[PDB]
Amino acid sequence: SSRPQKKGTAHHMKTRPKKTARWDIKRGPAVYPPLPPLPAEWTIVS
Amino acid sequence: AVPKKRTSIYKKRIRKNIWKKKGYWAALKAFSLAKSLSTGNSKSFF
Amino acid sequence: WYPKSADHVPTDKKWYVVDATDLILGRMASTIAIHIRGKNLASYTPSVDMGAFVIVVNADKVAVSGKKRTQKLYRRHSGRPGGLKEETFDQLQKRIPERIIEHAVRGMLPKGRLGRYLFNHLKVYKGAEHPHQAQQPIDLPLRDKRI
Amino acid sequence: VDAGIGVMGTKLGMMSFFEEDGTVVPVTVIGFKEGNIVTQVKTESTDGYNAVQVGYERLRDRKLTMPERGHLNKAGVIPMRHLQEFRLVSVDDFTPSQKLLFEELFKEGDMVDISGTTIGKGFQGGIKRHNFKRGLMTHGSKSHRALGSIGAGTTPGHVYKGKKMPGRMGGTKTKIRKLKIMKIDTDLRVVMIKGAVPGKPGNLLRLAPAKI
RNA sequence: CGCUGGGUAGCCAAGUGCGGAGCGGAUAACUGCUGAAAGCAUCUAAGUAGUAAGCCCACCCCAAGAUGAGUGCUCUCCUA
RNA sequence: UUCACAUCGACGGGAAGGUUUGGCACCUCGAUGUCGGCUCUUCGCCACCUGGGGCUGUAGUAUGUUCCAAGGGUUGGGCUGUUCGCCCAUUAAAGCGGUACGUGAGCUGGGUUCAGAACGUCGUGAGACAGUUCGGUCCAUAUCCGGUGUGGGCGUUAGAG
RNA sequence: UCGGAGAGAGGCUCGGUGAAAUAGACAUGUCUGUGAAGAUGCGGACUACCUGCACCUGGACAGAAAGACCCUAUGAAGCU
RNA sequence: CGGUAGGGGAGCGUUCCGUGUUAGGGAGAAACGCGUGCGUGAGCCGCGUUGGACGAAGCGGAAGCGAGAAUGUCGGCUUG
RNA sequence: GGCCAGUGAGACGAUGGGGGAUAAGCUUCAUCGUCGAGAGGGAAACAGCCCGGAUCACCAGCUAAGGCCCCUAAAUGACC
RNA sequence: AACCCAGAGCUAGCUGGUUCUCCCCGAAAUGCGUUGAGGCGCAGCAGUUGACUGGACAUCUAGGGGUAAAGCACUGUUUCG
RNA sequence: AGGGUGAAAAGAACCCCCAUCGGGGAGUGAAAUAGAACAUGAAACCGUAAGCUCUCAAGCAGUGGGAGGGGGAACC
Repeated sequence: SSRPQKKGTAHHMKTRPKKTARWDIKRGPAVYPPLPPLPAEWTIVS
Repeated sequence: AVPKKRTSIYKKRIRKNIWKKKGYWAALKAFSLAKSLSTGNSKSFF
Repeated sequence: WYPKSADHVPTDKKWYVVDATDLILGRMASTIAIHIRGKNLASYTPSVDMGAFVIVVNADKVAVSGKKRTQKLYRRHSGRPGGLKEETFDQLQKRIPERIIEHAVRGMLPKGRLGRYLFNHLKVYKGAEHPHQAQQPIDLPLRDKRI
Repeated sequence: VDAGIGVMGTKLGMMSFFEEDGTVVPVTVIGFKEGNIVTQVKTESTDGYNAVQVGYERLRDRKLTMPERGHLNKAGVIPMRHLQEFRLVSVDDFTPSQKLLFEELFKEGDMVDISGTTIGKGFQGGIKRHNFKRGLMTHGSKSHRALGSIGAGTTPGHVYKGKKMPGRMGGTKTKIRKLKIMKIDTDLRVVMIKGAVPGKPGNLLRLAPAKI
């Protein structure tokens, strides 16, 4: 004994998924080419 | 010693069916006794 | 519109074969149970059994890395106390070999009503010949560089 | 597996055989209603193991079904009520056709182990099936002879299986081992086998040398 | 069943019979054998020997509802 | 005897356990029935005895200690309501524990927490003492899970022995 | 010690009459883990054909009485 | 534009009264159901039956006015 | 200011501390977060940790926390 | 310290119960006093309504404090010569 | 605590099963599956028949997806 144990909430901070590798923390999503705009989608003109 | 909770209709129908059916098996015996008691050689029923 | 739903498929499922002579246990069992489910089919559907029978042969000579061959233990516990049965992989592979793989995939694939039903799609044999020429089993594709 | 082929006899009471030395020894008495005849032999290739199927108690054809009489007939033997095979170390040299055997053999193998359906004692209680004990019969006590406790409190949460409840006691066959043969009489074809062997006189009684 | 003596079968025991085995395979502690890493040594890293009431098979009893539902030698009828 | 480590290990330090005495008081006061025995378990070990081994300040016979070992075993009594609290006679030894200090819808009620009564003491007094002393009806025809036995249908793809 | 056999009445099966307390609905597994920190109802793994009858009582914090011990109420009552 | 205690706004419905011995109604008033007809919803329109007598809508008024929780309570029924 | 409420023992986490034994899912205060009153995904299950804030429909897409062998989505992808 | 009837539907700061729809806003569990602390009064934080308003958020600059850290001038202890 | 056949008992002649309990015809009545433990008749609960379906199962038992089949020929 002489060592406490880690309970609810307390247990969570020790043992939740952390992304502890500086690299993957850094990253950002792909961007893209700007994708020039798109036409209308509907027309009464018929 | 005291039941917790009433049984369903499901279960009860099962057991009542086993009761009655237990009566089913004990007719065809009486029907054999009949179909044999229709006049014939036999040593029973003076 | 509406996604297609696996509509009745009975037999003529592909039979495959894997000679497990020195093919490490886990990785092989992942690529067995991925052809047991049907995740190699645009017809994939979790709720229906679109899978495909397979046949492991030489089930005595599956390899395992490290010191496993004396460490890994398969334990079957009787329901009563004291029933725990320590059992090392060497004793099984000596004694009843097909149960080895019969565990590996049986953990890989999704237990339930359906998983239980499919597990029959694995036929395991300790000899070197398999008695099935059912669909003339075409050898099984392995996409795993490490086996 | 067993060491050698055996025979099957019938329990016929007991008695004492005064050994000429003047020592008293109990014996039972084994008898054959009809002689043991081989009626099959199965190989490791045609079938999964090796064994010889002997039969006992010849009976009228009526008493016995068509599948039976066909099985008996194919091997060209007489009818026979009881029918069992000794699985034998795969060394069989037997023609399955009526190799009527005998006790030319057990007098040499002077230790025999027999298999007998014991007698049956219905639905016996705890105090007698499993040799329990019983609470005090006096001192205000109120639970004699009852099975007493069952398990622990909340944790085991149920009764460990294989608990020693009451139930049916006899009726299943049992061995008895290294039981020694003793002076036999071939004119009466009776065995005077020391010891006490399962069953009230008149049940079938397998009989085969030891497996030491 | 008045209370007592005696008792076959049955069931019992304080009676009687028998039983825990050539067992064989891996092991734990331990003792080793050859032997470098480390031009000595070290039971170990390669490989092997011995060895515990402990483990597994053997022993004895169930057992294919083992839905993975086994096996085979006989039967049973194809007239609608 | 010399010799720190055969054996004991002062002075101080670092841990695991969870069963003693405790700290909190989180569930349970439309209720989770207490001590000790009886019967029946089953599990843990850091091992008391039996199996194998080192080391010994082991000649042998005894040992002393540690190491793997839970398969088994782990008496009968006298005293007390009172698990190493204990003398007697053995015995291979006569272990420590967990299981709601296992087990009261299984048992007794010797103790304690009921009403009577008394002793010492406190209280002027009614009364009181985790002091003592004698007496004091512990209820139950299992619904379900559990377990021991035993069946039937049905599956086993023709049907059966 | 150390149980055993027996007779009677129940139990058991069949014919007749026929209650009870309890009861949210229950299609009501084991081990571990979790969780108002001792779950069939959640998670993972194992295990288990459906359903009877007899038998035992470890659980369903089982039934019984809105605890009788402990505390509170500017509660009630008795005695001094 | 989450929301318990809680506050405010807008509504439906039920028995009865004013408009009435109303419209309608023995070719047939209400309880049961087909219409995902209709509504954000409480509910409303239609639709049918052996029986079968009353009674809407609209604009208003009043309330013994809306229930699965009180170990509630009266009756009928089960479980065991 | 008016008309009117409910609340009055919170819990844990981070920090600075008292008490405790720099023990408690302990207790007591100060400053913040979540739960209370809040869903959803990660955390196996799991108020109080992380992202995040639920008006509804969509058998459309991009991401955060977390992840890419199988059970479950996604590289058993690159090189050190 | 009877039982029935009456005051009596006694009292209960205590337990349980409090029924039909939608919409908007939506807390506290703190201090103080209390024969008071598993109540109540006031404040503190909701609603809704009427005025007068000015901000809130970010930035920067001033002003006092003696905390963290440091120090041995002070006070109290503190080792070696 | 126990109310409500019908407008009028016209309350059931006769027949058959028949211990005269209770029924099926016949008859009355507009209707008696209104017939006397009779007026509408809900729910719980007890059955019956038809449609599809459960015996390697795991579940506060529903829900989103829907295999297979039955219904009048896209909806249940």
